[PDB]
Amino acid sequence: YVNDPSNYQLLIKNLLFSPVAFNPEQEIVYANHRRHSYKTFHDRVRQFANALTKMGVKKGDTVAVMDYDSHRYLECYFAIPMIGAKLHMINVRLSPEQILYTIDHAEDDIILIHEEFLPILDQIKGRIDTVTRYVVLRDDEECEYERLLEQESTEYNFPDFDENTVATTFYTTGTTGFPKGVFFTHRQLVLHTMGILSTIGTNASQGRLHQGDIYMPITPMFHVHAWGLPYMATMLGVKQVYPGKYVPDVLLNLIEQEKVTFSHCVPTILHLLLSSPKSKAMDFSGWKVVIGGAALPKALCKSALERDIDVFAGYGMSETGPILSIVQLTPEQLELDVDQQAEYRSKTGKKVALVEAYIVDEDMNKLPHDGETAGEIVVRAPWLTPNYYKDNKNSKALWRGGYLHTGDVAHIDDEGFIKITDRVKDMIKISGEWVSSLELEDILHQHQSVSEVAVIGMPHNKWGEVPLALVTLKEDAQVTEKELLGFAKDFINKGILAREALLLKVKIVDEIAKTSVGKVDKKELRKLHL
Amino acid sequence: YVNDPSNYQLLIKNLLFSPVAFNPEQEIVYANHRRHSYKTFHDRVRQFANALTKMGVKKGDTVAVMDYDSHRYLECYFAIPMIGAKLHMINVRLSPEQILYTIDHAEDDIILIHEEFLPILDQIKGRIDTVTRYVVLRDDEECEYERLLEQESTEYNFPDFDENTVATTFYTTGTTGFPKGVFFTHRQLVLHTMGILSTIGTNASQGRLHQGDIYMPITPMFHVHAWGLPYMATMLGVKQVYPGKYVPDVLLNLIEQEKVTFSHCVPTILHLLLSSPKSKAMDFSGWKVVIGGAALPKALCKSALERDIDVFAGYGMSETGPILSIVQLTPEQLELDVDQQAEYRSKTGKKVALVEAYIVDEDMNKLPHDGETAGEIVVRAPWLTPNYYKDNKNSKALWRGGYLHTGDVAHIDDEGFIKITDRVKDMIKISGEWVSSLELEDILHQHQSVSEVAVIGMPHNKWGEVPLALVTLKEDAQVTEKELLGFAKDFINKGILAREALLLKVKIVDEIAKTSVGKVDKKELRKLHL
Amino acid sequence: STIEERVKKIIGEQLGVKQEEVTNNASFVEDLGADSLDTVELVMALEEEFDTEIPDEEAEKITTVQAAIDYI
Amino acid sequence: STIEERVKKIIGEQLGVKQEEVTNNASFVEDLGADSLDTVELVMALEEEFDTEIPDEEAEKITTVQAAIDYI
Ligand SMILES: Nc1ncnc2c1ncn2[C@@H]1O[C@H](COP(=O)(O)O)[C@@H](O)[C@H]1O
Ligand SMILES: Nc1ncnc2c1ncn2[C@@H]1O[C@H](COP(=O)(O)O)[C@@H](O)[C@H]1O
Ligand SMILES: *C(=O)CCCCCCC/C=C\CCCCCCCC
Ligand SMILES: *C(=O)CCCCCCC/C=C\CCCCCCCC
Repeated sequence: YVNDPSNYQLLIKNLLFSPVAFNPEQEIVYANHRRHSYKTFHDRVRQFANALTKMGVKKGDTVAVMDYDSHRYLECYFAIPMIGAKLHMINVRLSPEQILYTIDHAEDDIILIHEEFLPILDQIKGRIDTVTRYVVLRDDEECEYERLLEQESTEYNFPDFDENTVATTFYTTGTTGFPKGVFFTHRQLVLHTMGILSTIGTNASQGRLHQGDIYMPITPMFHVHAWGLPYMATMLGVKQVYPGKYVPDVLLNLIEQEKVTFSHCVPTILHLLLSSPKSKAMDFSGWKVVIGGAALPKALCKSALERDIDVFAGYGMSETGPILSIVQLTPEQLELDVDQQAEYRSKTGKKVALVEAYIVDEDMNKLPHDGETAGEIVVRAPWLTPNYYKDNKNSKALWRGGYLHTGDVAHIDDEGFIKITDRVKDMIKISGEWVSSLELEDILHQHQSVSEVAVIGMPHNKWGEVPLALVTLKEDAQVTEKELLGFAKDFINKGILAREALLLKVKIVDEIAKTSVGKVDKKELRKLHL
Repeated sequence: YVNDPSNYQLLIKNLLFSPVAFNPEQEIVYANHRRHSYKTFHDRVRQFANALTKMGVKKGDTVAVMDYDSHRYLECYFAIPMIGAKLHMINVRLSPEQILYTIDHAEDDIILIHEEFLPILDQIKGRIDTVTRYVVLRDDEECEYERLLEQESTEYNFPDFDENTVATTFYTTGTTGFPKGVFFTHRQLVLHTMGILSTIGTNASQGRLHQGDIYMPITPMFHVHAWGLPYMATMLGVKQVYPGKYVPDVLLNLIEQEKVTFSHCVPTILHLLLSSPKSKAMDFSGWKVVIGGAALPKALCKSALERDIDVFAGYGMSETGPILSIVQLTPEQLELDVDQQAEYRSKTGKKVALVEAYIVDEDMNKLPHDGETAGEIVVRAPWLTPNYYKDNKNSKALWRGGYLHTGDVAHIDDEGFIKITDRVKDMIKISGEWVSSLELEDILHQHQSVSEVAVIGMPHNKWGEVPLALVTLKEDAQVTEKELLGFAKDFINKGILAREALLLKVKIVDEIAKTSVGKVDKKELRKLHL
Repeated sequence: STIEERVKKIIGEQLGVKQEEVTNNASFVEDLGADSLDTVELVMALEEEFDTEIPDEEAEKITTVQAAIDYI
Repeated sequence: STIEERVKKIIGEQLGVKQEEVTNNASFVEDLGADSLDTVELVMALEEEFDTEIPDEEAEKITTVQAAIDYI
């Protein structure tokens, strides 16, 4: 590569070695296991570079990681991209067949696997054919990763290459036949860090990440780069705490002892932490969780606010960096009471710096932003994947019309607040009108004789597809479809036919299939029912 | 494309429209269903071209076919490549998950499927996402293929493009984690037709395919282009008979009525045809089967010769065109008796025109051709796949050292007769010597208390991997491992330790896993046992 | 006497675990080797055999099996 | 009387087919819906229950079930 020193390339090594702030005595904490400083972290990154060079990793190889949230994953987040290889993050929540498919598709060379995921590897080890070496990670001195690092020197000269070389890749298991591979370059990751820091660091007094915070992830770190937060935290040079496996009591103890101030999680983990008996007497009025998994509910937000937590929402996906939007409150909105604040903090939020977002129809006509008109969100940003790896038709459908289709339907306020309604593929098309399933699911869930509600469509001749409700009843309540129909009719504020309740045909099926991500498989339910 | 009429391109349309011989009144027969002449065939090919253009097939699209051996498959063998699209041949014997994987990998646009394979499509139809149209093929007037063709004109001007554009593709299910995609261009197929015609047409008096033959395939036509034989038969302009689904009585009736002279099949089908009670009184002394599936046995060859059949062997695989070698007998060898002729006709054969074949070691040292030294066959030919589709590491391993590795171990005679011993991955490495498993399997199968024999290896400290035998016993013969050991010791003509029988450790497992191709899964047996 | 005995039977049936180890104290999770789906389907099979009508709202707070056994 | 009755049971067990339709006349194939592997494993289960020692060499010529039933 011709360096041309006047021509600057945006690389991850510049994130590590040219940070906003560097305190060599700041700590990196692996929960109750290890502690070391940023100087030791920078030495261990160079050692890992030396070891990877020894094993024969070139500038185009792939290294796969199957680990928990730890210091080792943070070291892999840096060392592998700086060498020039791609980091493949393996989703350990997928089925072994899907994991094997992704390993075969990415063509990995070295696999770093924790010893607790060895049973998963046991049933797919024969049919791999690409991996030459396996490195077993342990939580004690028997770790092979530690043995390989403590055999190398802490000096290394990291190369300079094009900023458009691929840095990371991972596979998303959305609505498609096989997992789809997204990938990002060095420039995209550096720009994502810079943009999100400029957006959420410059906030006046609410929900800001600054140089005095203490960061601990509660997001599994193999999904979307843990929302790019480890990169931002390393750039700020703040204290970082890694919990490992997520156990509510361990997490609460870590929050108490380490004085953690900034975290990110999903609504289920937050509900578990707030409902834990150990959390009732524990101080929370310094914590700044951001909820970005999916659809932070208003009641959980209200409870968290009553526990005096700076809780706010954010939006993203695998193809988008991920961060596209964050809830930011103007300083007049912190004077509102708990209910209106909870309503404001549950929204999707406003788009972050350098992000263009519109709502369109199937003809891509850019519907108005009035707070009522709903269409699919299409975005442009400096950190979007250009296509799916080794894919053409899905890649073409992803970037239809010059914008990236997120597959989500939302209405945007006049002031810019986005409110996501539901997915594109979950739409309910009756005759010539367009309604969501999530609001109907919540309305039927408000009944006192339902546990989980699933609403899917059923084709008809005149009115087209009509909604159908699948729920599970409650104790001593053998309430048939007529009772649920009457309860739905008891409501108000609906369009279409009277109260849009003329072809509901509600049913009750005992078991609802749930994917490996915990969500219900609506396509499988459709296949089984119709 | 710039035509440059002086610059000749080798295309399949030249095979169809510039044949060796063209008789417009020669027939094409679909078994007891339809009959039409070569003129009608050429009209229907142009009609199919018109229909494919109407449906929106471009010069890079993929059309997948799930059919039996019929006139429709012969029409697809021509019309789709001439338009410029790739023909994807789907193996209907694979599991539905493998079929779905191959459909997703090849990214097909239109699927032509027979109505009897609809249950297979039923369980994978949801997770496809690439196919836009399905065409259902039937054996009556209700066929949608027939309805689409009889709505078009019989005039079409076929384009001229580069001879290196891909024409066909199919997926091989060999020893690897996922099916591997091989592909061929127009030039390779035309050259394969020319070369095999030059090799087997110029034979003096035995095993020659000429312009007076009647051809009927007994090979499923979706495997390796049916060994390129439909192309050769169309080039010769001979009468062609297609049986459809393979039923021994139907096949025998077709051979009697249509006066079939040339066929190709596998040893199992030939054994079924010879053992059928309908075949005892039927004349066979005009038939010229070529056995190329795998390892034509000497006893079946002897029985076929006693029934006065010109039966001979041939060698090939998915990556190789397929034809690499054919058994050709010099005119002094037709005076030998039935036993020596059977021995000669069971061999792999000599390499065909324009084929270079050597046997090498793991260091690629080109072992001598003495009839005893055994190594892996590596070939060069004008019709080999250059790599696997969307694959790098397996592609690199396929063309190691500048030759294509077939994965077969053989010894070559001084006069050129090749004798395949067994596969590379089935090798038995004891200490520092190299022995096969197939001869041990046959020796143990000669016992009077065995049905099927499987011989696989078992690692040891000093002698390395040692052989192990898995068999199923016979009636009222509870013969333990000691009896089988003694029977093996009762033999002679073996090297290594005495008679290479010191660590056999023969066992008896009831059920032997068998792949979708009818062969035993040795890797799965190893996984279950060790 | 007999009711509590057969609740140790149900959760042991689908997960292939013997009745001596599987008791009132043995929870819905860990020792049985059940995931989220396995646990909810065991909770359902409880009512598919003893004819209760579990809403999963009592299951949000029971994590010892014993709670359900006595709940019956 | 009783031996022939229970041979109609075995081949009906694994393939989930009732004993009235599945009889001596009903072959190892077609009406049962068995593949090559299903047929050979039914032939094996015949000896795993009635304690014969089938070599598959008698199975190369039996294609009616009745042949095996009487063979016993
Ligand atoms: N703050 C949010 N509110 C609602 N849905 C969200 C939010 N964040 C993420 N999602 C959803 O999670 C999905 C991410 O899918 P994936 O590609 O698997 O990461 C998005 O498409 C959104 O539909
Ligand atoms: N005439 C033959 N004798 C022995 N083995 C054969 C013969 N023809 C083909 N084979 C085997 O069949 C295999 C073809 O594998 P495939 O790629 O699935 O078509 C070859 O690799 C050979 O090992
Ligand atoms: C489970 O880890 C969820 C991963 C799948 C869905 C992606 C979630 C969206 C990603 C980020 C949300 C935006 C919030 C970013 C927080 C930035 C600091 C304020
Ligand atoms: C089942 O159809 C077998 C397909 C898989 C293995 C490929 C078989 C090898 C192909 C051809 C053998 C060579 C004989 C060619 C005959 C030419 C006329 C003499």
